[PDB]
Amino acid sequence: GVKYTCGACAHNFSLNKSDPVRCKECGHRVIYKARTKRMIQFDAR
Amino acid sequence: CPATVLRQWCNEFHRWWPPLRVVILHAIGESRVKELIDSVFTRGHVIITTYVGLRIYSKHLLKRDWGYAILDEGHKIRNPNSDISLTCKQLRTPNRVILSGTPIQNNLTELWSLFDFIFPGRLGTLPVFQNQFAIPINVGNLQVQVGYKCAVTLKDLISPYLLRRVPKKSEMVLFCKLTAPQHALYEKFLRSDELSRILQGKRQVLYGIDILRKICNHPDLVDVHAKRRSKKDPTYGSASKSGKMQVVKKLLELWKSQGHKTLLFTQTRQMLDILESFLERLNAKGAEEEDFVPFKFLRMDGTTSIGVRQSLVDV
Amino acid sequence: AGQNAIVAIACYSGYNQEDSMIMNQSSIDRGLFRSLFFRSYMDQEKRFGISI
Ligand SMILES: [Zn+2]
Repeated sequence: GVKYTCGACAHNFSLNKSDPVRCKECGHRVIYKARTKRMIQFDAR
Repeated sequence: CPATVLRQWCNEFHRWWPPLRVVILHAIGESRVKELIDSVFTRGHVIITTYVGLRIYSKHLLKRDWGYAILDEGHKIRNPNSDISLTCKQLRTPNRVILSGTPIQNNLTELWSLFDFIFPGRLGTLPVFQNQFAIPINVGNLQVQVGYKCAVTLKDLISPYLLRRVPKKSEMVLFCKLTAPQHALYEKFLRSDELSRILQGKRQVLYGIDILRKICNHPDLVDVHAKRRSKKDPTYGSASKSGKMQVVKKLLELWKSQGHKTLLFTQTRQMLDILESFLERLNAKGAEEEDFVPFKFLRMDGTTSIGVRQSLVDV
Repeated sequence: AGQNAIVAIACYSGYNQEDSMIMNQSSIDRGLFRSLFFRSYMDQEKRFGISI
Protein backbone atom coordinates (compact mmCIF):
# COMPACT_ATOMS: atom_id res chain seq x y z
CA GLY A 1 0.00 0.00 0.00
CA VAL A 2 2.57 2.56 1.12
CA LYS A 3 4.50 3.01 -2.12
CA TYR A 4 7.91 4.66 -2.48
CA THR A 5 9.83 6.18 -5.38
CA CYS A 6 13.58 6.55 -5.89
CA GLY A 7 15.49 9.79 -6.32
CA ALA A 8 16.12 10.15 -10.06
CA CYS A 9 16.46 6.52 -11.19
CA ALA A 10 12.64 6.43 -11.27
CA HIS A 11 12.59 3.17 -9.31
CA ASN A 12 9.15 2.61 -7.80
CA PHE A 13 8.92 0.45 -4.70
CA SER A 14 7.74 0.08 -1.09
CA LEU A 15 9.76 -0.12 2.13
CA ASN A 16 8.52 -1.53 5.42
CA LYS A 17 9.78 -1.08 8.97
CA SER A 18 12.36 -3.84 8.49
CA ASP A 19 14.88 -2.22 6.14
CA PRO A 20 17.03 0.93 6.18
CA VAL A 21 16.53 3.91 3.89
CA ARG A 22 18.02 2.57 0.65
CA CYS A 23 16.56 2.58 -2.85
CA LYS A 24 16.38 -1.17 -3.42
CA GLU A 25 17.89 -1.29 -6.92
CA CYS A 26 19.88 1.93 -7.43
CA GLY A 27 21.24 1.89 -3.89
CA HIS A 28 20.04 5.46 -3.39
CA ARG A 29 19.47 6.59 0.19
CA VAL A 30 17.54 9.68 -0.94
CA ILE A 31 14.12 8.09 -1.40
CA TYR A 32 10.70 9.73 -1.54
CA LYS A 33 7.27 8.64 -0.40
CA ALA A 34 5.35 8.01 -3.60
CA ARG A 35 2.35 10.26 -4.04
CA THR A 36 -1.14 9.01 -3.19
CA LYS A 37 -3.21 7.96 -6.20
CA ARG A 38 -6.19 9.33 -4.29
CA MET A 39 -8.16 12.17 -5.88
CA ILE A 40 -7.97 15.71 -4.50
CA GLN A 41 -10.81 18.14 -5.20
CA PHE A 42 -10.29 21.84 -5.93
CA ASP A 43 -12.43 24.96 -6.22
CA ALA A 44 -10.89 26.39 -9.43
CA ARG A 45 -11.19 29.95 -8.11
CA CYS B 1 27.66 -26.18 45.60
CA PRO B 2 26.23 -24.76 42.37
CA ALA B 3 22.56 -25.24 41.52
CA THR B 4 23.52 -27.57 38.65
CA VAL B 5 24.92 -30.17 41.08
CA LEU B 6 22.57 -29.74 44.06
CA ARG B 7 20.83 -33.09 43.64
CA GLN B 8 24.17 -34.64 42.69
CA TRP B 9 25.78 -33.59 45.99
CA CYS B 10 22.92 -35.12 47.96
CA ASN B 11 23.20 -38.28 45.82
CA GLU B 12 26.71 -39.28 46.90
CA PHE B 13 25.70 -38.77 50.53
CA HIS B 14 22.75 -41.11 49.97
CA ARG B 15 24.75 -43.75 48.11
CA TRP B 16 28.20 -43.78 49.77
CA TRP B 17 27.21 -42.90 53.32
CA PRO B 18 23.49 -43.25 54.16
CA PRO B 19 24.29 -42.74 57.89
CA LEU B 20 25.05 -39.09 57.09
CA ARG B 21 21.87 -37.04 57.12
CA VAL B 22 21.62 -34.11 54.69
CA VAL B 23 19.57 -30.93 54.31
CA ILE B 24 19.66 -28.58 51.31
CA LEU B 25 18.90 -24.86 51.82
CA HIS B 26 15.51 -24.60 50.11
CA ALA B 27 11.82 -25.00 50.96
CA ILE B 28 12.76 -28.55 51.99
CA GLY B 29 16.02 -30.37 52.65
CA GLU B 30 9.18 -17.78 56.78
CA SER B 31 8.66 -19.98 59.85
CA ARG B 32 8.96 -23.19 57.81
CA VAL B 33 12.73 -22.78 57.55
CA LYS B 34 12.73 -22.22 61.32
CA GLU B 35 11.07 -25.58 61.99
CA LEU B 36 13.69 -26.86 59.55
CA ILE B 37 16.27 -25.27 61.88
CA ASP B 38 14.70 -27.18 64.77
CA SER B 39 16.97 -30.23 65.13
CA VAL B 40 19.09 -29.43 62.06
CA PHE B 41 22.15 -29.22 64.32
CA THR B 42 21.56 -32.27 66.52
CA ARG B 43 19.52 -34.43 64.13
CA GLY B 44 20.77 -32.72 60.97
CA HIS B 45 24.35 -33.70 60.07
CA VAL B 46 25.23 -31.96 56.78
CA ILE B 47 23.60 -28.82 55.37
CA ILE B 48 23.76 -28.10 51.63
CA THR B 49 23.59 -24.59 50.17
CA THR B 50 23.49 -23.13 46.68
CA TYR B 51 25.95 -20.28 46.30
CA VAL B 52 23.07 -17.88 45.67
CA GLY B 53 20.85 -19.14 48.46
CA LEU B 54 22.83 -18.24 51.58
CA ARG B 55 21.43 -14.69 51.46
CA ILE B 56 17.89 -16.03 51.63
CA TYR B 57 18.18 -17.53 55.12
CA SER B 58 21.51 -16.17 56.39
CA LYS B 59 19.76 -14.60 59.40
CA HIS B 60 19.66 -17.99 61.15
CA LEU B 61 22.72 -19.70 59.61
CA LEU B 62 25.78 -17.50 60.21
CA LYS B 63 24.94 -17.11 63.90
CA ARG B 64 25.45 -20.59 65.38
CA ASP B 65 28.83 -22.35 65.33
CA TRP B 66 29.82 -24.80 62.58
CA GLY B 67 32.28 -27.64 62.04
CA TYR B 68 33.72 -28.71 58.69
CA ALA B 69 33.20 -26.35 55.76
CA ILE B 70 33.21 -27.26 52.05
CA LEU B 71 32.78 -24.84 49.15
CA ASP B 72 32.70 -26.30 45.62
CA GLU B 73 33.34 -22.91 44.00
CA GLY B 74 36.77 -21.46 43.22
CA HIS B 75 35.84 -18.99 40.49
CA LYS B 76 33.03 -17.22 42.35
CA ILE B 77 35.36 -16.04 45.12
CA ARG B 78 38.27 -14.64 43.10
CA ASN B 79 39.50 -11.30 44.47
CA PRO B 80 38.27 -9.69 47.72
CA ASN B 81 35.81 -6.83 48.24
CA SER B 82 32.55 -8.42 47.06
CA ASP B 83 29.34 -10.03 48.34
CA ILE B 84 31.49 -13.17 48.39
CA SER B 85 33.41 -12.02 51.47
CA LEU B 86 30.18 -10.56 52.87
CA THR B 87 28.50 -14.00 52.94
CA CYS B 88 31.30 -16.58 53.31
CA LYS B 89 34.31 -15.41 55.32
CA GLN B 90 32.10 -14.58 58.32
CA LEU B 91 31.73 -18.30 59.02
CA ARG B 92 33.09 -19.46 62.39
CA THR B 93 35.30 -22.53 61.83
CA PRO B 94 39.00 -23.22 61.19
CA ASN B 95 38.02 -26.10 58.88
CA ARG B 96 37.69 -24.43 55.45
CA VAL B 97 38.15 -26.37 52.19
CA ILE B 98 37.55 -25.21 48.61
CA LEU B 99 37.04 -27.72 45.79
CA SER B 100 38.18 -26.16 42.51
CA GLY B 101 41.08 -26.89 40.17
CA THR B 102 41.07 -23.40 38.65
CA PRO B 103 41.51 -20.90 41.52
CA ILE B 104 44.21 -18.81 39.82
CA GLN B 105 43.14 -17.44 36.44
CA ASN B 106 43.22 -13.63 36.72
CA ASN B 107 45.79 -12.46 39.31
CA LEU B 108 47.46 -13.20 42.65
CA THR B 109 44.90 -10.98 44.40
CA GLU B 110 42.45 -13.83 43.83
CA LEU B 111 45.11 -16.10 45.36
CA TRP B 112 45.27 -13.94 48.49
CA SER B 113 41.48 -13.80 48.79
CA LEU B 114 41.21 -17.58 48.37
CA PHE B 115 43.95 -18.12 50.97
CA ASP B 116 42.05 -15.83 53.35
CA PHE B 117 39.04 -18.15 53.44
CA ILE B 118 41.06 -21.23 54.38
CA PHE B 119 43.77 -19.71 56.61
CA PRO B 120 43.57 -16.58 58.82
CA GLY B 121 46.49 -14.95 56.99
CA ARG B 122 49.77 -16.89 57.29
CA LEU B 123 51.09 -14.37 54.73
CA GLY B 124 49.75 -10.99 55.81
CA THR B 125 47.19 -8.33 55.05
CA LEU B 126 46.13 -7.26 51.55
CA PRO B 127 48.49 -4.23 51.65
CA VAL B 128 51.20 -6.57 52.98
CA PHE B 129 50.40 -9.21 50.35
CA GLN B 130 50.68 -6.60 47.60
CA ASN B 131 53.75 -4.69 48.81
CA GLN B 132 55.59 -7.98 49.34
CA PHE B 133 55.74 -9.32 45.78
CA ALA B 134 52.92 -7.96 43.58
CA ILE B 135 54.96 -5.52 41.46
CA PRO B 136 58.26 -7.53 41.41
CA ILE B 137 56.58 -10.59 39.88
CA ASN B 138 54.88 -8.47 37.21
CA VAL B 139 57.96 -6.42 36.26
CA GLY B 140 60.17 -9.48 36.65
CA ASN B 141 68.23 -8.94 35.95
CA LEU B 142 67.45 -6.55 38.84
CA GLN B 143 64.21 -8.45 39.48
CA VAL B 144 64.70 -12.19 38.98
CA GLN B 145 66.85 -13.44 41.88
CA VAL B 146 65.36 -11.34 44.69
CA GLY B 147 62.00 -12.02 43.06
CA TYR B 148 62.93 -15.71 42.81
CA LYS B 149 63.45 -15.95 46.56
CA CYS B 150 60.46 -13.75 47.43
CA ALA B 151 58.31 -16.05 45.27
CA VAL B 152 59.69 -19.38 46.48
CA THR B 153 58.97 -18.15 50.01
CA LEU B 154 55.32 -17.67 48.98
CA LYS B 155 55.31 -21.07 47.26
CA ASP B 156 56.52 -22.76 50.46
CA LEU B 157 54.09 -20.67 52.54
CA ILE B 158 50.93 -21.57 50.61
CA SER B 159 51.94 -24.89 49.03
CA PRO B 160 50.80 -26.96 52.05
CA TYR B 161 47.45 -25.19 51.77
CA LEU B 162 46.28 -26.20 48.27
CA LEU B 163 46.88 -29.47 46.44
CA ARG B 164 48.12 -29.49 42.83
CA ARG B 165 47.62 -32.27 40.27
CA VAL B 166 47.32 -32.30 36.48
CA PRO B 167 44.05 -37.82 22.22
CA LYS B 168 46.21 -35.10 20.67
CA LYS B 169 45.24 -31.51 19.80
CA SER B 170 45.97 -29.25 16.84
CA GLU B 171 45.95 -25.48 17.38
CA MET B 172 45.70 -23.73 14.01
CA VAL B 173 45.20 -19.96 14.29
CA LEU B 174 44.16 -18.11 11.13
CA PHE B 175 45.02 -14.41 10.81
CA CYS B 176 42.37 -12.87 8.56
CA LYS B 177 42.36 -9.21 7.58
CA LEU B 178 39.86 -6.41 8.01
CA THR B 179 37.82 -5.88 4.85
CA ALA B 180 37.61 -2.48 3.17
CA PRO B 181 34.08 -1.76 4.55
CA GLN B 182 35.46 -3.02 7.87
CA HIS B 183 38.54 -0.79 7.63
CA ALA B 184 36.31 2.21 6.85
CA LEU B 185 34.10 1.61 9.90
CA TYR B 186 37.27 0.92 11.91
CA GLU B 187 38.87 4.27 11.04
CA LYS B 188 35.55 6.12 11.45
CA PHE B 189 35.13 4.87 15.02
CA LEU B 190 38.90 5.19 15.52
CA ARG B 191 38.79 8.98 15.05
CA SER B 192 35.76 10.14 17.04
CA ASP B 193 35.00 12.13 20.19
CA GLU B 194 33.58 9.18 22.14
CA LEU B 195 36.91 7.35 22.37
CA SER B 196 38.71 10.36 23.85
CA ARG B 197 35.71 10.96 26.14
CA ILE B 198 36.06 7.38 27.38
CA LEU B 199 39.83 7.75 27.82
CA GLN B 200 39.69 10.92 29.92
CA GLY B 201 37.43 9.24 32.46
CA LYS B 202 33.72 10.05 32.13
CA ARG B 203 33.16 6.52 30.77
CA GLN B 204 34.87 3.13 30.93
CA VAL B 205 37.10 1.43 28.37
CA LEU B 206 34.86 -1.68 28.71
CA TYR B 207 32.28 0.03 26.48
CA GLY B 208 34.80 1.03 23.81
CA ILE B 209 36.42 -2.37 23.37
CA ASP B 210 33.02 -4.10 23.27
CA ILE B 211 32.05 -1.96 20.25
CA LEU B 212 35.38 -2.45 18.46
CA ARG B 213 34.87 -6.19 18.91
CA LYS B 214 31.29 -5.59 17.71
CA ILE B 215 32.71 -4.56 14.31
CA CYS B 216 35.31 -7.34 14.07
CA ASN B 217 32.67 -10.09 14.36
CA HIS B 218 30.97 -8.44 11.36
CA PRO B 219 30.20 -4.88 10.18
CA ASP B 220 26.44 -5.20 10.61
CA LEU B 221 26.54 -5.38 14.42
CA VAL B 222 27.37 -1.72 15.16
CA ASP B 223 23.97 -0.69 13.81
CA VAL B 224 21.51 1.23 15.99
CA HIS B 225 18.58 -0.85 14.69
CA ALA B 226 20.13 -4.16 15.83
CA LYS B 227 17.02 -5.54 17.53
CA ARG B 228 14.72 -4.07 14.86
CA ARG B 229 16.32 -6.11 12.05
CA SER B 230 17.97 -9.06 13.84
CA LYS B 231 15.33 -11.71 12.99
CA LYS B 232 12.98 -9.86 10.64
CA ASP B 233 15.39 -8.54 7.98
CA PRO B 234 17.03 -11.29 5.88
CA THR B 235 19.94 -9.05 4.86
CA TYR B 236 21.17 -8.24 8.37
CA GLY B 237 23.47 -11.27 8.41
CA SER B 238 25.00 -11.33 4.91
CA ALA B 239 28.37 -12.93 4.13
CA SER B 240 31.97 -12.12 3.18
CA LYS B 241 31.62 -8.73 4.87
CA SER B 242 32.83 -9.99 8.26
CA GLY B 243 36.26 -11.00 6.98
CA LYS B 244 35.66 -14.42 8.54
CA MET B 245 32.71 -15.93 6.60
CA GLN B 246 35.04 -17.30 3.89
CA VAL B 247 37.27 -19.05 6.45
CA VAL B 248 33.96 -20.10 8.01
CA LYS B 249 32.20 -21.25 4.82
CA LYS B 250 35.25 -23.13 3.53
CA LEU B 251 36.28 -24.59 6.88
CA LEU B 252 32.78 -25.76 7.83
CA GLU B 253 32.00 -27.16 4.38
CA LEU B 254 35.28 -29.11 4.47
CA TRP B 255 33.66 -31.06 7.32
CA LYS B 256 30.05 -30.93 6.15
CA SER B 257 30.74 -33.43 3.36
CA GLN B 258 33.46 -35.06 5.48
CA GLY B 259 30.97 -35.72 8.28
CA HIS B 260 32.91 -34.18 11.19
CA LYS B 261 30.87 -33.12 14.22
CA THR B 262 32.29 -29.67 14.90
CA LEU B 263 31.83 -26.97 17.54
CA LEU B 264 31.04 -23.37 16.59
CA PHE B 265 31.91 -21.03 19.44
CA THR B 266 30.82 -17.45 20.16
CA GLN B 267 30.44 -15.21 23.22
CA THR B 268 27.47 -13.03 22.26
CA ARG B 269 23.88 -14.04 21.54
CA GLN B 270 23.74 -11.08 19.14
CA MET B 271 26.31 -12.59 16.77
CA LEU B 272 24.40 -15.87 17.11
CA ASP B 273 21.61 -14.19 15.14
CA ILE B 274 24.01 -13.41 12.29
CA LEU B 275 25.64 -16.85 12.26
CA GLU B 276 22.14 -18.35 12.43
CA SER B 277 20.79 -16.37 9.47
CA PHE B 278 24.00 -17.30 7.62
CA LEU B 279 23.53 -21.00 8.33
CA GLU B 280 19.83 -20.89 7.45
CA ARG B 281 20.81 -19.36 4.10
CA LEU B 282 23.40 -22.14 3.75
CA ASN B 283 20.60 -24.64 4.45
CA ALA B 284 18.39 -23.00 1.82
CA LYS B 285 21.18 -23.15 -0.76
CA GLY B 286 21.95 -26.78 0.03
CA ALA B 287 18.31 -27.90 0.04
CA GLU B 288 17.51 -26.18 -3.25
CA GLU B 289 20.32 -28.10 -4.97
CA GLU B 290 21.10 -31.80 -4.48
CA ASP B 291 23.84 -34.16 -3.24
CA PHE B 292 23.96 -32.29 0.07
CA VAL B 293 22.73 -32.64 3.67
CA PRO B 294 20.98 -30.20 6.06
CA PHE B 295 23.32 -28.24 8.32
CA LYS B 296 21.11 -28.83 11.39
CA PHE B 297 22.36 -26.28 13.95
CA LEU B 298 21.05 -25.25 17.36
CA ARG B 299 21.71 -22.43 19.81
CA MET B 300 21.82 -22.61 23.61
CA ASP B 301 22.15 -19.73 26.07
CA GLY B 302 20.82 -18.25 29.28
CA THR B 303 17.56 -17.50 27.48
CA THR B 304 16.71 -21.22 27.56
CA SER B 305 15.82 -23.10 30.75
CA ILE B 306 17.94 -25.14 33.14
CA GLY B 307 15.73 -28.12 32.29
CA VAL B 308 16.76 -28.31 28.63
CA ARG B 309 20.56 -28.55 29.16
CA GLN B 310 21.65 -32.21 29.06
CA SER B 311 18.94 -33.04 26.50
CA LEU B 312 20.50 -30.89 23.78
CA VAL B 313 23.93 -31.75 25.22
CA ASP B 314 22.92 -35.33 24.47
CA VAL B 315 21.11 -34.91 21.14
CA ALA C 1 10.10 40.50 -8.44
CA GLY C 2 6.70 42.12 -8.80
CA GLN C 3 3.96 42.71 -11.32
CA ASN C 4 2.90 45.58 -13.58
CA ALA C 5 -0.58 46.46 -12.32
CA ILE C 6 -2.91 49.35 -13.09
CA VAL C 7 -3.19 52.21 -10.57
CA ALA C 8 -5.17 55.46 -10.69
CA ILE C 9 -4.69 58.42 -8.35
CA ALA C 10 -7.71 59.96 -6.60
CA CYS C 11 -9.69 59.96 -3.36
CA TYR C 12 -12.72 57.92 -4.37
CA SER C 13 -13.48 55.49 -1.55
CA GLY C 14 -12.03 57.41 1.40
CA TYR C 15 -10.47 54.10 2.49
CA ASN C 16 -7.24 54.97 0.64
CA GLN C 17 -6.13 57.17 3.54
CA GLU C 18 -3.28 56.43 5.90
CA ASP C 19 -1.11 53.91 4.00
CA SER C 20 -4.10 51.93 2.72
CA MET C 21 -4.81 50.96 -0.87
CA ILE C 22 -7.99 49.99 -2.71
CA MET C 23 -7.82 46.87 -4.87
CA ASN C 24 -9.58 45.55 -7.97
CA GLN C 25 -11.26 42.27 -7.05
CA SER C 26 -11.35 41.11 -10.68
CA SER C 27 -7.54 41.04 -10.91
CA ILE C 28 -7.35 39.09 -7.64
CA ASP C 29 -9.90 36.58 -8.93
CA ARG C 30 -7.85 36.22 -12.10
CA GLY C 31 -4.86 35.66 -9.81
CA LEU C 32 -2.90 38.92 -9.76
CA PHE C 33 -0.17 38.54 -7.10
CA ARG C 34 -1.42 35.05 -6.26
CA SER C 35 1.50 33.03 -4.94
CA LEU C 36 2.74 29.72 -3.54
CA PHE C 37 4.22 29.27 -0.06
CA PHE C 38 6.15 26.20 1.06
CA ARG C 39 7.12 25.16 4.58
CA SER C 40 9.50 22.28 5.35
CA TYR C 41 9.21 20.49 8.69
CA MET C 42 12.27 18.41 9.57
CA ASP C 43 12.00 15.44 11.91
CA GLN C 44 14.35 12.65 12.98
CA GLU C 45 14.61 9.62 15.24
CA LYS C 46 16.95 9.93 18.22
CA ARG C 47 19.21 7.67 20.28
CA PHE C 48 18.53 7.86 24.01
CA GLY C 49 21.20 5.22 24.58
CA ILE C 50 22.82 2.94 22.02
CA SER C 51 19.82 0.70 21.38
CA ILE C 52 17.17 2.86 23.08
ZN1 LIG D 1 17.13 3.78 -7.12
